[PDB]
Amino acid sequence: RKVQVSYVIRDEVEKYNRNGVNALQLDPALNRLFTAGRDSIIRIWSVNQHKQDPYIASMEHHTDWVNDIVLCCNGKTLISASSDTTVKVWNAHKGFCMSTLRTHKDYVKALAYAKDKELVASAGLDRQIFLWDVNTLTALTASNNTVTTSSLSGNKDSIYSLAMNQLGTIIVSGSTEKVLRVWDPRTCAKLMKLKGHTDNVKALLLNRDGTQCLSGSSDGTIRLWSLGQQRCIATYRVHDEGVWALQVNDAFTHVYSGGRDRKIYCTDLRNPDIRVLICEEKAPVLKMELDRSADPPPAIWVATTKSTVNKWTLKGIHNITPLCTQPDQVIKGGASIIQCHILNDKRHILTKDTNNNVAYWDVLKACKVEDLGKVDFEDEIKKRFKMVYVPNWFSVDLKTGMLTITLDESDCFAAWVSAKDAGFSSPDGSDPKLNLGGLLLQALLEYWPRTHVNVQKGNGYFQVPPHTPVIFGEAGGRTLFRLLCRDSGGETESMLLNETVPQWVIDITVDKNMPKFNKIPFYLQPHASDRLSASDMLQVRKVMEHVYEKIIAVLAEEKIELLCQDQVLDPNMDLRTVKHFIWKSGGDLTLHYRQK
Amino acid sequence: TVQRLLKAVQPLLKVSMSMRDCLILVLRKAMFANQLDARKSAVAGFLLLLKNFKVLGSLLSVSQVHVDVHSHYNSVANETFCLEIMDSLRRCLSQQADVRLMLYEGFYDVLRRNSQLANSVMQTLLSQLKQFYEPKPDLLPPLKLEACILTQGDKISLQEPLDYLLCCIQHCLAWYKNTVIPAFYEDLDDILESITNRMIKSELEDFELDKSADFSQSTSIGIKNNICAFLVMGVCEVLIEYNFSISSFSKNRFEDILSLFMCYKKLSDILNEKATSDSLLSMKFVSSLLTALFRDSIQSHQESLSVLRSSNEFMRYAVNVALQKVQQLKETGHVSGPDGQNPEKIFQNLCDITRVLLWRYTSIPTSVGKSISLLCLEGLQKIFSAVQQFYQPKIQQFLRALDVSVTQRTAFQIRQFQRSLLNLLSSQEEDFNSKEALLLVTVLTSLSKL
Repeated sequence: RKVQVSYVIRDEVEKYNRNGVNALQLDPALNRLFTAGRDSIIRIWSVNQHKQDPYIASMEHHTDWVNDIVLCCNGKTLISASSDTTVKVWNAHKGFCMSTLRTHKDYVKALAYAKDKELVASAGLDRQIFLWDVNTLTALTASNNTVTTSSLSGNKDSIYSLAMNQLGTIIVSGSTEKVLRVWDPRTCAKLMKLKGHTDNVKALLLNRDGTQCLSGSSDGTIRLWSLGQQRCIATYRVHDEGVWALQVNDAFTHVYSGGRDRKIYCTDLRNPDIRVLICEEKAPVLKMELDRSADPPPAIWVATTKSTVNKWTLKGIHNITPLCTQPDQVIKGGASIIQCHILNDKRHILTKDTNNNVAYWDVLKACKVEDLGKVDFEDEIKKRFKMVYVPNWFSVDLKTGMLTITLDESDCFAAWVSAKDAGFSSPDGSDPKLNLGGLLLQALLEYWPRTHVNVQKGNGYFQVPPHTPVIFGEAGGRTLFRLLCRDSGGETESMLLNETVPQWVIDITVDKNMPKFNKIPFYLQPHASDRLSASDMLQVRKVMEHVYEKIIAVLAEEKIELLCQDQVLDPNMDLRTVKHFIWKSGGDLTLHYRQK
Repeated sequence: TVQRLLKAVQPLLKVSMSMRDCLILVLRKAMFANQLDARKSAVAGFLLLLKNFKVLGSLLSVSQVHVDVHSHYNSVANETFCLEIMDSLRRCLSQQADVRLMLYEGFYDVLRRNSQLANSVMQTLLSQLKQFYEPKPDLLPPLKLEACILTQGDKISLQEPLDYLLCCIQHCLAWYKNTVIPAFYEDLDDILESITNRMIKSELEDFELDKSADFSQSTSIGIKNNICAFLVMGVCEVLIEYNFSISSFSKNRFEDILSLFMCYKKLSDILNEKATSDSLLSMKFVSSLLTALFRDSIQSHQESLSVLRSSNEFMRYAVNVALQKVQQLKETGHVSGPDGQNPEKIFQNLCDITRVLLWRYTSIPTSVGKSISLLCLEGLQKIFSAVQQFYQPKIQQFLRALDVSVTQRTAFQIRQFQRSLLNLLSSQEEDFNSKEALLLVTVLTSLSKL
């Protein structure tokens, strides 16, 4: 395929989540809470009510939404599943990625864990379910890199949820087929299929010996299943909208439910009418993880689409109104950037975030310029207007909640501008022509030794911040290699770059080759009072002097006025912008010339 | 063809990681294959793969999938990888003579380009050489004559090219001592010195080759006795090259080298008339011998260098070796010895060879087998054509290096040859030396092409 380069404009440390949180895991031996951020970063928090700043560290390697996490091997290892189609294995104590599994071919949606076999399995939207012995994965090294798989078949559609029991003898999958499909993980033989539910199932739980199952569904019902009888023995319709998250106590007798309608209930399975409104959250509840230090659980952690994470206290079960009104602890979140406008100079960007704060950024220097506060966004757009046209040369996406800039071979080199119109002075008194994408490419790879020529480091006009992440991926999906700008001098990074950097980047960054120019054909005719062509950056003045000569500086400008579509042209305006902003007809641009 | 193909494809090998590991796996499988002539190509692959890359190597059933492990590379692991892949070559030194040849030729570049393996390559060479060199107070043929020859099926061939081995350890020790210092390398040069000081004292009957015993090209003992002369010939050449540079400038080393050349020349006279090979002098040493022998006139050297200058045959030998190197360059773009495949080093050395041969011919045509001056002029004739054929973009630099545009320089050179041609044509015939005039006309053609 075709390889794109991208990078994220951001600060070196994002202590707080910049987006919602998809999943949670609680380590009881160290009092550490893991959050799987939709902003692609996993963060570790301390739940000691002592410390005022619970943040400990970020583990950044993922490129997209982190959909599930499972703490394995008595808390040493966490495994995560992401929408970039990979599963990664991390050392949870030191916070670095050890291995990346790439056998999946689409978004990985759900992870499962069987403590008694120390077995995990992964499943996603690609309809595959792979089973992995965690100790085989941890035994992996750079020489012994071979891993072998075992997978289950039968699944006809995209998987959205998945649960295993503690003994690791039953595995159940949930999908848009609405039926939950069950296998024996020990033999991979397909077992019975229990049909009855009528919608997607995003939440699944099994009792310890895989004899009962709870399913939570977007149809709003909770259903309890006996696997020994293969039938539903109770159905609970306690929500108004889809149920997205389920938890259960150790005794398997009270179910905690939450979902799109923001309300969280505790319902007794033996006697439904005894039910407790636990709280109403501020945003749809996505996942919950009980602290299980003591039998009647003391608290429940709640993840939503918002960046804040609330701990709610549980006074007890014995006793319309919510039991609790304010969270007991609060881990603060940050704002997401939700709206973006590229200005006409094709160099600066205006943003709006979820807090209605407005900021101004410098794409070329990869940094923020000024906070503009809560001014009106569209009035700020209209106030910062300049009549200039520059061809599109990048694209922006907000999927991670940060500004991500993408460069593609098709248009990366399309934008030549003059040094004078840029913020780059003319220390020798003249301003030659710079290609923006080529300068950016040279700045991103400034620390790559192969671009250094016999000493120059970079391009001589600007640096990017050293911590900017630079990502090389294939268009449509598979990330190939990700590093930080400052790390390029390493021997491992340089080897992988040499193996991964596409020839179309090498052309600019290594050989120092100029990209192709672009010319504009145009007409000149006496309707103001011959078919020519020139550079798209040529100033009207140059055409005026041309005309002055062919029909014989200061005098030329004084005497000849140039016109287009009967509008008087600004002599400093270039042909490109005129064509974009004034030519409203079809076929080639037509200019009329006159003598005054 | 495997050597040429791998040399051609190595630019892709330089910038890749999957390809190098695939080639490493293929070569490793080829080494363990019991089919012979496969190892003959496996070692040829390994020398190229190892003498150009400082770090190499990485960082199946259907039911298995490769995964990426993000371990940053361990330098000690890679050094152990290199040490093992070189130990394999160390125990590959029990094969036929061609594998030994290419191994001896590649070890110098392996030492030069990967400095970490310095203290193991020399423990290979020094531990191999002692199979033949016989250390004692006095046993007159200090190198074992017959230990490198084999007798099976009455098809006598040599297995250990002792001359090439000694040349390789000579260059390795020179590079070790001269450059990369900032007691094995203290013992090795003492071994070399005890080879010289008991090889110049050989009666040449203690090699049992005193008189023209058999020397035939058809019989049984004859072919072996012929082959057992090129070994001592190459050993004498390489020992000349070393004993030039063991000490800077003293008369004792020069008595040594002159007497050893006499023992070379006696053998060459005996062997030549009855019925050859190339010489073993390194190209840079040939230049540094010619320049230091003709041009330089510092008074400190003169006492010692008068001994080496008084041997008329030595002059002819030196210029003949330089001419041989020029001829080898003319046929193919590589000279024999080290830096043979590096073109810029050959060009830089050839510049100095031209600069000194031009002086020798032009400065002293007093009264002019063949004389030295004719040999010099023939060298000029070969070397101008070599320059025009191969070093085409560097003609301007070549003419800048002799002692304005190219045409004035070339006009000056043509005038220089022109006056001598007139001088030797002005004589009445009486058997005028037409060879010099004929090849002068050839030089004028090859120069007026410019």
